[PDB]
Amino acid sequence: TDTEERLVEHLLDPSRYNKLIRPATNGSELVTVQLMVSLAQLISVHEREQIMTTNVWLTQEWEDYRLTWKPEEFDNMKKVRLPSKHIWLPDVVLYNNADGMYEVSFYSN
Amino acid sequence: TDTEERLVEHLLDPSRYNKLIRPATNGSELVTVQLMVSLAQLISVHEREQIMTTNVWLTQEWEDYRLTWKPEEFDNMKKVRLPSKHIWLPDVVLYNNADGMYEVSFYSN
Amino acid sequence: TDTEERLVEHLLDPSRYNKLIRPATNGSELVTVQLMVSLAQLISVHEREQIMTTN
Amino acid sequence: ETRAHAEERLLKKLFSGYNKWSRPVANISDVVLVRFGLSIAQLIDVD
Amino acid sequence: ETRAHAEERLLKKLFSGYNKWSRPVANISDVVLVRFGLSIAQLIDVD
Amino acid sequence: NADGDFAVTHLTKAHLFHDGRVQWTPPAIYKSSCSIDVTFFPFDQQNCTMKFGSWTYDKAKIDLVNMHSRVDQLDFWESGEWVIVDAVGTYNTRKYECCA
Ligand SMILES: *[C@@H]1O[C@H](CO)[C@@H](O)[C@H](O)[C@H]1NC(C)=O
Ligand SMILES: CC(=O)OCC[N+](C)(C)C
Repeated sequence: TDTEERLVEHLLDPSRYNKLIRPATNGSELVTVQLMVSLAQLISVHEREQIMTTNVWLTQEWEDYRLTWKPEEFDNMKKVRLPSKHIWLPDVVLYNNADGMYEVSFYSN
Repeated sequence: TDTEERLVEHLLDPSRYNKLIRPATNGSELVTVQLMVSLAQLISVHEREQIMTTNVWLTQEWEDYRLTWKPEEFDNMKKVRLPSKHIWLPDVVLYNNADGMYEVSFYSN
Repeated sequence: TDTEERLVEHLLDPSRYNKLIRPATNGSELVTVQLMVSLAQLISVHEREQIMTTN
Repeated sequence: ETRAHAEERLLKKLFSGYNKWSRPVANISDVVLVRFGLSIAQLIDVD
Repeated sequence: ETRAHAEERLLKKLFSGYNKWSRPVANISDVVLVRFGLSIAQLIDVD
Repeated sequence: NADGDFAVTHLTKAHLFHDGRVQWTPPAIYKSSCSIDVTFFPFDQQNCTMKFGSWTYDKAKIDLVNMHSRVDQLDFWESGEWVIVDAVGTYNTRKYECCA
């Protein structure tokens, strides 16, 4: 849709939006990240090397005041999908991983 | 914050900072790099092929005189995060490595 | 050489050479590609996993 | 006149105002029908 | 006067009209003599 | 997925037609989990499944259509260890607690 692509261009414009900066206002306020793990499958437990392999969906929820818009100006659009590689993310990682793979596997919208 | 965006854009401004130049003043002065390895875990010792695998943090500290600012001109900010790809780095790596992997893993901020 | 770099800049000029486009002429004509395999080394045949490795 | 030049013009026009991040429907209430199928090249391994 | 400003000027001047895809010889008939050598750091394996 | 990639990673070229049709056929190696029943091994029959779906678009935005029920085997390289008895895709819908 023309409205949708106008909105997406507006939101992700690198001129006005810098994805390397934490979306904090008022100076020293903090960003709250809600975390919830959903276990899809316990793939294996390797006793010899002491590794547990899991297929999980890691829910992450937070606020970004720079990614707001007025629905009335954009055809009453309430939500949109944005590529997670082009917005600010809190770098929440599996800290006690084995094999040094900290990040998620897919990087969905 | 907008002040942090302004500061980040001011520090990395290419007209006044390029990462290809060593930050040496006073002619032939040298950059002093402080190294400290912190051990996350000793993953394994493979005696057969004589290889030790470790997870470490390669702490590195140096002074770059080109990345200075006055806090009172930026809402009293004392420190900021810059992507390590965009600043001059000392290319400190492991020489006695096996498998030919020299550099650090992620290139964090 | 100055002439060589002039030529290479002219040939690969993205303003007038798009590498995404087949070098097709005469409308529906097709591009003919000649193929020839030269074998330098038969590195191994792995019967168990049924793979041949070649250079 | 050459097919390549016409294709170059077409590529210049198609991606002039194109956004790869936006669902490609004329109307928001429209749904993108994706025809999905599988074709198996080989069965590498059943572990 | 500082070394950094001179180095910045030099970098600007070296790559103003530099083409990395062209063999760097003043004359076409010239040959590029490459001095080649090896330094072994370790013999990892002999399989 | 189990010990592999979740999405396609090769990213071949798509075939775009003038009326707006887009055909995209990339290759993929998948490592999927399937429960294995060896009651009658080595005369056993295994039934391993593969579930595909859009991750972030619900039915109102993206819907799937079976191109054809049976998996295509016109270019299949015979294994010599296993023979495919039947390979069929089934369309399903359902709700997750994640999303409304
Ligand atoms: C294989 O499993 C699927 C899903 O559980 C089921 O629909 C199908 O009938 C099974 N086939 C056989 C031969 O058991
Ligand atoms: C919105 C979103 O990311 O959903 C992911 C989980 N799924 C595929 C079960 C809906």
